[PDB]
Amino acid sequence: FVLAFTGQGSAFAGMGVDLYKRFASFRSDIARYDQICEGMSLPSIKAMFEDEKVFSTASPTLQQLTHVCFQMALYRLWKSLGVQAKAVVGHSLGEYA
Amino acid sequence: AQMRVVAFGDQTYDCSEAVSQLLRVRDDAIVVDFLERAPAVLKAELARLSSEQQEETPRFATLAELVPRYRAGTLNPAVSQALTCIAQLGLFIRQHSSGQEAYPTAHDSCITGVCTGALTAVAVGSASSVTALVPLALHTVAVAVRLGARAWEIGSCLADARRGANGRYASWTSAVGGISPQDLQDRISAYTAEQALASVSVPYLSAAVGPGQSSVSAAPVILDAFLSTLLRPLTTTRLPITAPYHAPHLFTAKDVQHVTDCLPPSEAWPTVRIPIISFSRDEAVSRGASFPAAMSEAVRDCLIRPIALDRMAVSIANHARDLGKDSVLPSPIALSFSDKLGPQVNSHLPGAKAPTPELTSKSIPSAIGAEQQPMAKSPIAILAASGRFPQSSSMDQFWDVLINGVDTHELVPPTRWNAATHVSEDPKAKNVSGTGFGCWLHEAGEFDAAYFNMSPREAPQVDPAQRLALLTATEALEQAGVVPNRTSSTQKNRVGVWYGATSNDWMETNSAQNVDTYFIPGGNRAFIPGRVNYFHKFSGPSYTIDTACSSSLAALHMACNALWRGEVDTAIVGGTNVLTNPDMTAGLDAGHFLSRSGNCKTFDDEADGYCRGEAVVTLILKRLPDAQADKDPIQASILGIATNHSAEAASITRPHAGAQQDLFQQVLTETGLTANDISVCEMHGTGTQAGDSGETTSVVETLAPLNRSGSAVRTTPLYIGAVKSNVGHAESAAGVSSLAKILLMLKHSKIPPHVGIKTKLNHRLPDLAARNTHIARSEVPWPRPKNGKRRVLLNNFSAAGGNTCLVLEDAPEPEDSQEVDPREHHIVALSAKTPDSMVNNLTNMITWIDKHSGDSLATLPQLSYTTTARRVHHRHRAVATGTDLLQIRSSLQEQLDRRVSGERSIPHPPNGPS
Amino acid sequence: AGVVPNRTSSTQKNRVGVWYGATSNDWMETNSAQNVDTYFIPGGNRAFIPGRVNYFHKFSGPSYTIDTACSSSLAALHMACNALWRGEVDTAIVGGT
Amino acid sequence: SFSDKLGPQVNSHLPGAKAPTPELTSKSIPSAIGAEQQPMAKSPIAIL
Amino acid sequence: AQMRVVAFGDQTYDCSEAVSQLLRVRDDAIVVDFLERAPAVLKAE
Amino acid sequence: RQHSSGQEAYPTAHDSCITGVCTGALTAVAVGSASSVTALVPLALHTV
Amino acid sequence: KVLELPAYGWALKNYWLQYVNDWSLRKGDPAV
Amino acid sequence: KVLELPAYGWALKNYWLQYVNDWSLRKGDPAV
Repeated sequence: FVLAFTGQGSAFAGMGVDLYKRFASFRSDIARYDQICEGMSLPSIKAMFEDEKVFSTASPTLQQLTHVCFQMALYRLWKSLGVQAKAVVGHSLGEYA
Repeated sequence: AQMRVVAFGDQTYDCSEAVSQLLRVRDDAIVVDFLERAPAVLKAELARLSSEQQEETPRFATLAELVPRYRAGTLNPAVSQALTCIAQLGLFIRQHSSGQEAYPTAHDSCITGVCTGALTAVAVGSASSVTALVPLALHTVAVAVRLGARAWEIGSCLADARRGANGRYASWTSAVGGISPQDLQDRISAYTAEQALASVSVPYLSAAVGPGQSSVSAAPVILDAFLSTLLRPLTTTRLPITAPYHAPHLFTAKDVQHVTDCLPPSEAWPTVRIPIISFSRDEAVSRGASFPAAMSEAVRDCLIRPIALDRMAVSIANHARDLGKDSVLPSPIALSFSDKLGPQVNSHLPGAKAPTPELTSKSIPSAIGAEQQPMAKSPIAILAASGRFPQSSSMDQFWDVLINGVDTHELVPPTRWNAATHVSEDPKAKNVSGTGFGCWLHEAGEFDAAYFNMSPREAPQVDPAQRLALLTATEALEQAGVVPNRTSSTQKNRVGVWYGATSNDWMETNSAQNVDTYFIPGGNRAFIPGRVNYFHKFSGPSYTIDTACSSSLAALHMACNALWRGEVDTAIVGGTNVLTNPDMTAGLDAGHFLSRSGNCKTFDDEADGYCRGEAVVTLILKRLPDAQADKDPIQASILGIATNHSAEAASITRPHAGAQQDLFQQVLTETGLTANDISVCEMHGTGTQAGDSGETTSVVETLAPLNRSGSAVRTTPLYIGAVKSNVGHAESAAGVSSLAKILLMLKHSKIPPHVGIKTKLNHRLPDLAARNTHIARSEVPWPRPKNGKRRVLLNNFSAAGGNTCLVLEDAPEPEDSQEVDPREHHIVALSAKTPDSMVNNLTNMITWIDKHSGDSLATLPQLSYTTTARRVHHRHRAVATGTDLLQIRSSLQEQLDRRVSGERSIPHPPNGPS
Repeated sequence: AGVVPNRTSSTQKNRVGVWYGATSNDWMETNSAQNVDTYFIPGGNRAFIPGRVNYFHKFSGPSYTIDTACSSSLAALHMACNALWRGEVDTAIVGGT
Repeated sequence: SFSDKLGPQVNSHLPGAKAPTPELTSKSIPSAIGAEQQPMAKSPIAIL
Repeated sequence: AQMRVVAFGDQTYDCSEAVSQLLRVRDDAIVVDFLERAPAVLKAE
Repeated sequence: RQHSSGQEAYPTAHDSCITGVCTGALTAVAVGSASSVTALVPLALHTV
Repeated sequence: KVLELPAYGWALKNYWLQYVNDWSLRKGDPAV
Repeated sequence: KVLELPAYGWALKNYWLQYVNDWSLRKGDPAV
């Protein structure tokens, strides 16, 4: 497997809300990331997976934080299912995760 | 006017020894129940962990598996916190239940803890008795597991396991001494402002341990980087804390509430009655809060508050000063630097510190019958053992063949099957064998039929295994001096009969040449123990066990389980192997199991299989208190036994050493014996190079560990031997034969020589000399240590992959009353079911008298007791009376002269006298 | 039963014993005894009845064969239940042939 | 034996007697998961 | 202000059913230990 | 069983008294010489 | 005290059935 | 929830050794 990561091109409203509701590990990871971010004085990123009505007025920093948190949580969720990455490639923001 | 404090400690204290001590407790029902229920709750709470954390948790059947990992440092924070909590709670419960300690009360006691003992503090301040404490203790165990898991999750999110970990979990904190906390805080602030670290990865002051010492926590890499900045005369020490705690910048109330969400809500929760000292919090005294509320407070202190460990003493003293008391009697459990607690607390009080009284002896004796330990996991005493071995007819001849180092192997006698037609060096015909050697019993077909109510035509059709089992069982019962219905433990319905057999050659080749009425009952294997149950009128279980070359030991295990469960009070455990079917030998040879040259050359560099050896053995077993109350002759004790399978082998037949080492470690751990306690090891030793080398490696690794410096840990020598070089391989009685050798060795205090090594040692074995283990080539003294015991380890393996092993201990020190029988005249009685047997009994009795003429005065009273109160009196009878032993000899000699002259014996009339 | 080795704490490969109840071995007396070969003893002997099971499923727990004439199966069940009650195993495969 | 008469007889010698009507109950704390099952000694053996 | 009395009876009160009840108890370790140790003391006496 | 599995507070010298009849006086003596079930079991065996 | 007195004097006699004619080496052949 | 699904479709084959020549009725006789 090669895990390709995507930049900030296609971040739409209410993305990854199905996973945030039907998976407890995903929700725990998102809550952990939100607590850490609020520790770093960054804005909270919790509503981006609950409300879906704040995506319209999301600041660029909030959007990038949401993108990276989503990428990390999604990768961890897929790894827990038995995905053995052989190499990782990225993009503008896909390199970090 | 002397307060007491129950102070619990954090993860700094090493609690592995306490865990082992609690696991070894036997004489406390409440402690055993708590130690049995804690692991189940712990496993249930572990199953509720995240995906990442469940791959870093080991599988354990019992808490005996977390001790080696706790010592090795390869235990994740959740399990370590739970084990610390379990150890503290178990120590408190054992102290206050078996130790007969008055439970703490809100007028003379207080509780205290640090970062893991604050949980047990509330758990103990909520209850009022041990029974009222166990469920709260289990709740606290679950809460501790959750707390550890949460801290571990945050830590693992904050940093990654460095590439140079390899199992161990790096420390997240270190003690720094030589600088006040208010200045180490400034050092941390300056280092943060300079290095420009993230607010979450910054080092923090996790504890204020004193006026010139503290504890600073951070991730391994950052912690090392910051510690490298600290210079003399400041001292740094590395604590074994594997996760971040006491971090207000890493935890919030959400984590605290998540931790305590395993406690269901209710209005029945107890409050806290014994005041708890909370020195870290703003208020020191905590009383009145419910159980879950105070539990959440404790979790909050352990996750969000810094340890104010420099104010504990001043707090405790203050509490004592509020009630008017004048002294403190510390009662720490698993606390570090506890020795200073008392002086530190009393330093602030006006004084009056005084010593403490004694334990008051055993504090009342136990009622007779209540002094024992429960039937569950009690020593299994051995009372007597009889057997027929090659070139032998007793255990004494067995010792004669052993101590003289004889090789009993020989070609197949013509009674079993021919050799000029059944054997060839290059087998070209069908069913022909490449080998023909074996260690046989030449008197297998020798039975006393009339004694056992058997017809002359019923006897030839009974498998010699059944006949020899009857003979040996009767002999062993006589030696043990047990009569049916004589006492509570020998009631006919409390006696089971387990056995081990693996063949029915008599049915297949001998009695199948003409099938008759006794074919099935004569040949079937269940009748082996069936006859023993029937003739002696024993109405208990009757089993036959077939685990190939471990049956006798496997069967033994079964019996012990019964003894441990209470199904029977006495067991008759046997093992038989009589070879009469040539095809069995031919198939063992075609499968490349039999040595084509001779006997079993155990440990020899030219070991090429084994040799088949016939043997029958029977042993009498009881629980130790049962044999002590009945005043029975105790030879040895069994402390433990276990079994598993060599499933990971590379084939069905060949063995596997990892499972064997696991089995040995399991039995050693359950018995509570270190490697030094064992002195001998009767190895399976079948005489195979691969098998011998693997078994030797496993045994030496278990019992002769090698130090990291390459030296030996054993302070005393260790010896290893194999019976199969002398008498051969039994394949169903090998375990009982080995046990018989061990019993004889314990009797004679000798280690026989080894005869398997013919040419040169095997080059595959470890360096035994470096490990302080020897293979005695000449007989060696094996004295019993004074005020001590000799302990042995016995193994038995099967070609089907089954491994059994047990631990043997010396019988207790016999303490006879040593009182003088005031009587003057004594009687000696002899009996038999035949006149010839009467003559034989008289002759053997006069011979025994000649051997024992000049022993002591108690010999005659004890002989009278043994002959009268510990025997079954048949029809034909004889008696003698005397004031000394010589009169008995003369009387019996005259009776024998009369019998031999022609005075035939007549059975006494069935009804008896009026 | 839907049990897979190592799936849960109760199905670990080392917590599974195999008790079987047998009273005869006719194959090695009349069928495979007409030409003894390398598999004579592994096949005929009763100790391999449970053992083979233990080997195939890689169960590293006890493995017993019982012989009580015509109560073999219930005797083996009694032994397996004793093992379960005591705690030697967490799962038992009790058979009779 | 004849216990049911003990209370009325004893209280007959005391003023008021405050006829005992105690219920209490509601004192069943929930058990930790894995702590409700009875000890594995003498436990049912389920067939799967 | 309400004392309690622990009153025990004599051989008149049939106690076979109470014995059976105590024998079937399994959720109390102390009771099980007591009922396993009492028969041994009885037998010894 | 009442005072261990039933989670009943053990009798004390301020809120409880013991009484018995012919065979019950032995048990009364045993129960009045203990402060907990663990402290009671050995006295109970002595009384048996 | 139980002493290790001699064993019972069994009136042993020989009851034995003898494998004869080497039939176990012909498990499957006819009467040839 | 575990359902009672069908059993594995074993690819069964016949492995059998046949008792021949009625040699079990002559356990002890010579060839003659």
